[PDB]
Amino acid sequence: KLNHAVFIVITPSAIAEKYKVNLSVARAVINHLADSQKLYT
Amino acid sequence: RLLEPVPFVKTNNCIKDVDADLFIRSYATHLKLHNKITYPKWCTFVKTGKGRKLAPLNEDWYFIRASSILRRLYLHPDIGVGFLRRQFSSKQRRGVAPNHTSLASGKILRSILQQLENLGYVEQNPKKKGRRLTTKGENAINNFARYINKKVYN
Amino acid sequence: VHPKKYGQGSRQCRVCSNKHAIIRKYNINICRQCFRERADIIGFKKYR
Amino acid sequence: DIKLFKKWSYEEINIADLSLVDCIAVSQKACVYTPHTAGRYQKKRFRKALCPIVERLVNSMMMHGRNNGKKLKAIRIVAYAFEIIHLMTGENPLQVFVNAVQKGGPREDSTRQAVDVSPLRRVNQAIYLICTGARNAAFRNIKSISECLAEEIINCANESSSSYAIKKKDEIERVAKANR
Amino acid sequence: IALTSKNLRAIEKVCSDIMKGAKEKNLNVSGPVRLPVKTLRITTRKSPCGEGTNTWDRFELRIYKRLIDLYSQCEVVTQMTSINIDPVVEVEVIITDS
Amino acid sequence: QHILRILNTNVDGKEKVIIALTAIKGIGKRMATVICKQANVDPTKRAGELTTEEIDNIVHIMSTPTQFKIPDWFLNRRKDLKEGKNIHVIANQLDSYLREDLERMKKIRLHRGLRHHWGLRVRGQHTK
Amino acid sequence: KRVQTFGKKKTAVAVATVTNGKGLIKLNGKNLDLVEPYILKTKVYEPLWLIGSGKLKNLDIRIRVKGGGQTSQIYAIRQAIGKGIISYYQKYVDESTKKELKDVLLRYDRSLLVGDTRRCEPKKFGGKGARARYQKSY
RNA sequence: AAUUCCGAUAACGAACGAGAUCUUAACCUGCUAAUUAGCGGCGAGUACACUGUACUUGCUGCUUCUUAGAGGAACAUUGUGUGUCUAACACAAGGAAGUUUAAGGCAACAACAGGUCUGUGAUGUCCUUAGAUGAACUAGGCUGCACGCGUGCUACACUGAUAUAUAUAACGAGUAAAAUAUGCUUGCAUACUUUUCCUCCGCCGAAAGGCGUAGGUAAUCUUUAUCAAUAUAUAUCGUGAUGGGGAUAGAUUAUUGCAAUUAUUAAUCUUGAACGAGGAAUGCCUAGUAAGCAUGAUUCAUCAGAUUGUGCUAACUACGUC
Repeated sequence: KLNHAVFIVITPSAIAEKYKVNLSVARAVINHLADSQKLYT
Repeated sequence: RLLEPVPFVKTNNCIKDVDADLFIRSYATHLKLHNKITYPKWCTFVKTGKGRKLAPLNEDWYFIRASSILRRLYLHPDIGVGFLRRQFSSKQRRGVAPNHTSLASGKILRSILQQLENLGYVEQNPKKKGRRLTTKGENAINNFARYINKKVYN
Repeated sequence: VHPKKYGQGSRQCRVCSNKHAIIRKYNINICRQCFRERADIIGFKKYR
Repeated sequence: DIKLFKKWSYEEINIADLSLVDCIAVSQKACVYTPHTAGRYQKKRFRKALCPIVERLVNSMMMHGRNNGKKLKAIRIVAYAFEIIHLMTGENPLQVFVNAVQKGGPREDSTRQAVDVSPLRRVNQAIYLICTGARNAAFRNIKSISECLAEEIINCANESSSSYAIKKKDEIERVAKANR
Repeated sequence: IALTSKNLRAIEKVCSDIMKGAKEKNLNVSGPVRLPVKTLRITTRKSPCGEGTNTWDRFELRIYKRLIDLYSQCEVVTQMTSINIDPVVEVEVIITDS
Repeated sequence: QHILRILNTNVDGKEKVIIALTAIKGIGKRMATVICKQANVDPTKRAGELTTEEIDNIVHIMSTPTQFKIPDWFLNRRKDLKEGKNIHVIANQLDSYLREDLERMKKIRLHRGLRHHWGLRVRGQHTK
Repeated sequence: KRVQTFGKKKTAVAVATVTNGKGLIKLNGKNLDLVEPYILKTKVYEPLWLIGSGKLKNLDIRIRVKGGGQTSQIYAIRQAIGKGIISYYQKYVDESTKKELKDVLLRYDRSLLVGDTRRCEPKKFGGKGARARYQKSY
């Protein structure tokens, strides 16, 4: 069951693991951090 | 990503010398920006084809459809509406019944083709049976293709 | 009488007058059992 | 000279149980830039040895129900899995794979009195165990397959109970030891 | 002339005979044009009735078409062809000025 | 914020707005999507960022949607054979109308009504 | 001058035209990179990497691919480039050099030189598959 | 592989079957051939470079590739092991090909009271024949449903769904009724047109679909240097019976037909059931197969979840034992 939320390795799973976030929110964090699967920075 | 090292000599003289998607997205974006071709308003309430069985759900798609059609016209120089309907066909889950491919909606296609034709990009003729590409469009497509190739490459 | 010029009762085997099992491919109009009796002389030979 | 995906060197190995190096057979004529070589592998019994060990891993990984024949996605998953491996731990991925096969294979088993496991069979069983472990992990489980495959390869290479393959090998080896 | 048949060997015999016949008289033929073979295939259930295993046999009627375009007076080439054919070979007119 | 209850439950709030909108009626999704675009609540956001005014606008659009650009064919509950002509009638009213139609069928009598009253499917499943 | 040859894997056919030029390579009207799957891309670049970049710099290559699906086309292209390079050196360049080149290609793989001849086993009645059967039950 | 051979041997010699024959598919003849196939030759432009590349209209040596005729090619060839060292096998090499190259087709003797007179004007006898079991017309029904058993289809999601984009397939298959005018009176009767099959294409239609036209009796037009879907790439969800799942129902406008209600079929909106990988049991399968994904054809006035073909995507595991 979900218990992940809005607010407080660059894979979506790693971000979800570290900060306890849903994977769309994990993606949102990745996009913020940076500034299907593909080559990494 | 888009750039990779190459072991042969590229030409960069045509749409045939550049990948479909980058050319298509940029041309679609440019077309909307310029405002040459309309949305049109009724087009937001309908689907691309019956294999979708859902809203198109992506906003800027009409310009993309036009952009792909225009590219297809350079690729294949004489075609009509049926070719487009067949091109944009995909699979339809019929619920319990098996899948079949199902043709794209012909009004939206017919309208795009007509708007391009009005703007001098494409041309209905008897010498070559259907729609072909025509000269203002041919020059523009070729030139825009060069402009993109240089801009992307370095 | 009230025939129809379409559907199952409209047609029948050229040789035997059975209404069932008729080959209409290539417009043969023969039922398959009858077709097996004739299949060599018509030219529809077996091979593979 | 030649390199896997342009990324992994393949000029270095450890010697394993010696048998396994002969079987897995990473060498110049078995090297190729990418997985996907569909040459005749069912010519005779031994022929599986000549089939590249990476090629074998992709073929096994592609296997299961809905995912059958979708070989390019399976290849994509292994390429990403090696890239994940390279970042997550300090070694060359090609080496990590060699370590996983060297640890991973079960060496003894029972049909009626345990008997020794042949080395070609041991390699196949290890590859199967690694992929089956990845599959068991993957289903409904949120974490992506490339990462899940990567976790099995590193854990097997390490030797751990966070690998299915080592656990299964332990189970096989114990039952055989106990029976016999 | 255009030659259509369901006998390969008969068509072949006709082909050689008109080829020899023409070449005596120096006539212009454009060398035997073999058209793609068309087969009429019928896929037939065995047994007139259902019982026993479902067993099918696949029938093939293979038709041969061959083509020669020719510049000459019609009458001699058709007369040479028509007398030399076996009736299993169906002959159709084709003619050119070069 | 999050955890809203509208006409019916809509507790969606980490969830995307459009799917949250589906959770009433318009689970067919097209109706919900066109209403969302016409209302002009934006699909991008999560449902905990809905404005109350935007929700009211959605009710306004949903109410008789012929007057926007939403097509008559696209609209549900069309001819509804009577002297009048109708529109999609939403939620418990929609259920009430469906129930009403079944009640009318039982009085009217023909085979579909009779099968329905009996408890037997419309097209047949082939119960053999 | 020019030589023309082919490659054939499954129902694909890829014609290779090897002419005097500069190192320009097209696939129908379109440049060589534009074939899509990145993994199988490397397979078609593979003969260029085995032979270095100098040998193609004297020659322009044109390719026409018809028939077969995705995997089949890639192998047919790979095969056709092989057959093309070696055949051009036998008519025009030098037989010893060609033999050396052929040795390099053969030493890597025979699949490049001569296509795999596997093709379909026909469907046979009594089941959807080629050999597979309907489920029997008692 | 084989009462296949060898070998032994009161039998020696045979014959049918089997192999063999035949049809495909597999490779080579720079020989045989060019149409409704390609390839160049060459004029001409449109586009870009830069001392060719891309793209369209007109004329016209080459045959590698498209097609299809004839003919070649493997016999276990050579080498190495095992084998009465006999028939032969095993391995390696060579080779387009090495399990008689892969697949089919064909089907001995003797049977079964197996199946079929609901395929037949093949057919015995027995029944029936104007209140017919003949011919024929109208409805109803074969599909109904406390419930039991088969074969398939569709699922149970993230190696996924949803939405855009890109790539790309093979076998094929295609021609006594319709409509306009006149006489009688929209009814009836007659003439004339050119009507039923594939639909390109142009217009109109959300979609279904429509209208207008054009070529095709077909390597020529539908249509094929491209008609599929799994491909793959980029986005959107983010594991939650969830946006999975599409059963079920409700409302529509179309389309075929004399007739669509027991919803023929079609689309459109809405409606959102079981189902968390399946007990006991039991099926199929060894290489371009299995699986997955499609699609052509057969029936067809209309109706594929069927059958039969055909491809694409290309695994696992041996390679044996009773």
